[PDB]
Amino acid sequence: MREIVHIQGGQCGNQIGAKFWEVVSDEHGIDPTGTYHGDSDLQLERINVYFNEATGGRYVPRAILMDLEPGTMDSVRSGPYGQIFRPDNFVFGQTGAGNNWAKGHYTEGAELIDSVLDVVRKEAESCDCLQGFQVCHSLGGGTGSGMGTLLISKIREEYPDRMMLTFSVVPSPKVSDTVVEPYNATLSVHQLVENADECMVLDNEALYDICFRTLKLTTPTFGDLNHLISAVMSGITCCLRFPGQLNADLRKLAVNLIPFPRLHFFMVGFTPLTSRGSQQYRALTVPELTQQMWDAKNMMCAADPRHGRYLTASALFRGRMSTKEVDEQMLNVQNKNSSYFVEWIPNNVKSSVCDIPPKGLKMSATFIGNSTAIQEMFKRVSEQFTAMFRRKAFLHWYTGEGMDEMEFTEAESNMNDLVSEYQQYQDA
Amino acid sequence: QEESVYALIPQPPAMHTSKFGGKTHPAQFDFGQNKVQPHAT
Amino acid sequence: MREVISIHIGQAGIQVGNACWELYCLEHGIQPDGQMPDDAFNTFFSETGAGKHVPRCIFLDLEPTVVDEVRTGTYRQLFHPEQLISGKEDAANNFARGHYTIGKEIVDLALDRIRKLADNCTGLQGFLVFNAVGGGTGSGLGSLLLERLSVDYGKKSKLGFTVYPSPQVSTAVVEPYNSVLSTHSLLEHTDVAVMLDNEAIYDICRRSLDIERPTYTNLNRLIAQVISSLTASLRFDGALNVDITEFQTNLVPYPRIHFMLSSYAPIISAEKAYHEQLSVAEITNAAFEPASMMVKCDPRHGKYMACCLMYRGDVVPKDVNASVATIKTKRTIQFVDWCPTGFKCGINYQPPTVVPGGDLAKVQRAVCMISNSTAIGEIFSRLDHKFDLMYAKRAFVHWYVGEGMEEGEFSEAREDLAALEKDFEEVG
Amino acid sequence: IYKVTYEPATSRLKEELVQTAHNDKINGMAFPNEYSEVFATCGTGFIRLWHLTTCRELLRIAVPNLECFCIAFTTDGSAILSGWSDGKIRAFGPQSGKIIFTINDAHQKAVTAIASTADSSRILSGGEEGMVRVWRIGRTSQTLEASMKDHKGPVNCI
Ligand SMILES: Nc1nc2c(ncn2[C@@H]2O[C@H](COP(=O)(O)OP(=O)(O)OP(=O)(O)O)[C@@H](O)[C@H]2O)c(=O)[nH]1
Ligand SMILES: Nc1nc2c(ncn2[C@@H]2O[C@H](COP(=O)(O)OP(=O)(O)O)[C@@H](O)[C@H]2O)c(=O)[nH]1
Ligand SMILES: [Mg+2]
Repeated sequence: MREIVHIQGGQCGNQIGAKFWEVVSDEHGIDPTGTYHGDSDLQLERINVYFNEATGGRYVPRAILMDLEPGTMDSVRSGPYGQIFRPDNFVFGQTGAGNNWAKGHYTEGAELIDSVLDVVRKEAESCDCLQGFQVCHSLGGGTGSGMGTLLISKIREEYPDRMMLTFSVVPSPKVSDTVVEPYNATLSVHQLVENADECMVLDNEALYDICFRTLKLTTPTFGDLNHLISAVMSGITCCLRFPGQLNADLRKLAVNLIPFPRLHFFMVGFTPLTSRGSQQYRALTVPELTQQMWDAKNMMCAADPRHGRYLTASALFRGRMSTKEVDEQMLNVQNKNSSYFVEWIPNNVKSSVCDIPPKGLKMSATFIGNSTAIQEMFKRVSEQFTAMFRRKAFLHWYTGEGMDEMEFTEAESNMNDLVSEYQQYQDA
Repeated sequence: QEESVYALIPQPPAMHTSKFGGKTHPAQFDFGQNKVQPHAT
Repeated sequence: MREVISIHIGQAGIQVGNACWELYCLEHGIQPDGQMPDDAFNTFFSETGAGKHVPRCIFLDLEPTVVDEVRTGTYRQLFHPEQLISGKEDAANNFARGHYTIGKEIVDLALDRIRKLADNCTGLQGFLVFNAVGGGTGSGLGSLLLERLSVDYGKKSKLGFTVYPSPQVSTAVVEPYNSVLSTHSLLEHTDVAVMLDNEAIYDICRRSLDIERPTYTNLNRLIAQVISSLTASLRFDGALNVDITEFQTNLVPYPRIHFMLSSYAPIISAEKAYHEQLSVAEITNAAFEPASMMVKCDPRHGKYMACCLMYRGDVVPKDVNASVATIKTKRTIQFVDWCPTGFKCGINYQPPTVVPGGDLAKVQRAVCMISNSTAIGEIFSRLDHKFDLMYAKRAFVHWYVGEGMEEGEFSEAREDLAALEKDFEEVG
Repeated sequence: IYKVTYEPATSRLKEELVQTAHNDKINGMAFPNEYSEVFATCGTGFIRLWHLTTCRELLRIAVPNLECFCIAFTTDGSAILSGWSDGKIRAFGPQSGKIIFTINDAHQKAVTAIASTADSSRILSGGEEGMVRVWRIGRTSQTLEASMKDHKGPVNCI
């Protein structure tokens, strides 16, 4: 009941998924052999939301690893938690995508869907009651963005009732991870506005401050950032897996969050995050979780919420606590700094709780914000796109795959409207 | 059929606003804080 | 023969079911395994062919994540496994889903239980509906269920204990909407509807109980103390045994006005009893105190149409008629002119029971007041503001319209509230 | 007159009826008493009903072969009398339903003029073979009396 099927697209997706399935596995006390070795009966009761029973007491994940150039898969196929995956769920192409949204969506991606769909359905029907899909993308490259969206449009029509999530990692403002990044960005956005129920945005930049400011790290490697992203992807489905005195399914989290069908871009954070020195001073009380999650620093995206208004928000607390302190705090903020919250929504936060904190903590939280500052990711992208599409630079690669050019402008009008939707509703 | 040629052809608010009405303000309520500020927190 | 049917709908429905049914099992020496080491329990239980005392209630919900806790808790040998009804997918805080899509496919099951739950019943007092307005399951299923109960029995009485959305505390954003939609369906179908807010019961736990970490499990340990006091006459001897029909006749002047308030006294910590005597005189002054209300309404802005007082313990009627007499004289309490009377009083010799691990104190005198007042228009006009503030933009509508609903159901359920608030002013 | 809108895109052909007109040789006019908004026209095939402000004919009570003559409204607001070339009078109503009665052989051939009393209690029928008759009419029982008023030629009007 209430199963979930999970997709990992691209190099980034095939690497965030490495830590995600490592984090969730430990939380349910299963070995890299796949055998359950936990203690409580609380791990087993909702284990089938991510895994499947197998002969011998194994628990194999319900993930789908898709990628061109399986080189990066050979890493995770060799890592410590690489022995758990089904080998038939590895779908890959022998050629490369070349950081090119076109061939990752038109030529090569189109050659794998016939096989990918036999994979997704084979484990979508084993679900006695499917809850939804969830993907992990990278809006910079070609494989993650291109094949990701093409996979979505096939998913959106085959399963329109169920809900698809998206932990899309978006480009960084101050540095360019690739050169053709703005082309792959918009052409993917133009697919997400229409074919996604919810979509969180992350940035490798903000993922550095939290390790440079909050965590006070020294050598933050991607192996650590993915331990951050995996902390929110685990923080969403707690109510699905663990009981709590105020549960929150995955669906009731959208209807309380998205007023209009196109503003489905969010902004996430996590709490508590302290150094290995400060854990001696700072205490763990709901007033602490509530201020650090609300701050303009734990926002894992590089968009300052203090430039717009909060339409709605959320909070998924974890750990046996007092349901009153939570309710009075989240209330105390809205009427405290009343200039950042819209007025035609009286109470614009939802609050969840769980009897089960993380594996090694006592209290924890997770934040989801739908702010009208998310438009700032789109302006900064809408300009870098129009500076180079203006002179038709790097386009012979995209048109070389038979692409048109109105698919570029349609990707810009669709965006340059989405930047206005976030302004009528922001009366400042 | 009844010889009724005269009957052949037929030829023939704001809700309200209560007095108690009012928006809840962070006063006269002991559950929460008693101020409203622009950007305190 | 003096028996009732106790329904629990939603999460808070079964959240209070765990407090109420932990009381009656303890108030009658019923072990969690059914049996105990007549008519003292026949109000709530049914002795089988041998020893076992199963309750007569029904836990109804859509998320198994809570109804299964009852299946694994210590009260699993107690319930008939069919009473604990549950579903696969949830209402997702969306009135439409709980009414049009999912509600229609399990009511046919729930209703069969009631038919098999009423045949053993020889003389049925009335149904008992524990509901939580503000969620899809609480508002949608509850609405769809009540209409089915009206057309089956009609002559039987339905009592609605519905948690209502508070002014400040709000665990959701769209809870204004489905709280409005509930009225058009509860009003014509419930015989009488008690109200109580999660916020008002919070402050009760601050001044009186002095408990600083309140939780849903605390408040429910107060509601159970109401119904225990309310149905004491049904199962415990006492001067002026008050049934339901008697209770209902002299409280509801007009078929519309059946929305009433509640109170309880004394509510004190187990140590401040050492600083008080808690006479019959002292308690009844505190029942009419505005801070002792279980709803955030102010009775000093309105007038009383009736009151009902259920005393308990070492109480004799010579002191009831005295304390009531010194209240009609008090200036603060205003009684609407067309009732010079207004008190139906009930006495019991069975003092209120205390649960181990509870917060209240063992006392010998206790009072539960249930007043029908015209100040109730306050809490009912706040909703008329938040609904008209968000509905001006059709926010969150595309969720309701996408689940087999329409735009008329919003304006229709809106006028019914205006049609109601006039009725709370014609009585001036 | 029909307006046939046809689109070959989806090969869809829908017709509408814009205007209707009588066939030929409208024989008789009739106005319901104290009514200046609807009227009735007896023609050579059947009876049509029209109204004042617009054409928009209301109904067409059809009799296949033989033609109608001298349509009439029973007084004070009542049935419609119609004498036909058969030599028979027939009564209809507002919705006109089914034939109220049929006074058959009302004349030799081709009853030509028809009138009613101010009390709607008797009906005069002047035939084409130079004769006048009157029929007494009850509520549900008809009375066929033998007036036989002999005239010198066809009765144009009564
Ligand atoms: N007094 C009290 N109120 C509760 C409790 N649990 C939830 N509530 C309130 O009930 C309201 C939501 O009702 P729910 O039952 O959780 O939601 P639902 O009716 O099941 O509909 P779905 O969430 O879609 O399944 C919230 O406003 C809560 O504050 C409780 O244990 N005690
Ligand atoms: N959090 C995290 N982000 C990464 C990592 N590796 C790459 N990214 C981002 O992924 C982007 C490039 O997309 P990529 O996945 O390499 O191309 P693709 O194979 O076509 O999807 C760049 O913006 C990288 O910064 C990683 O290891 N951890
Ligand atoms: Mg619920």
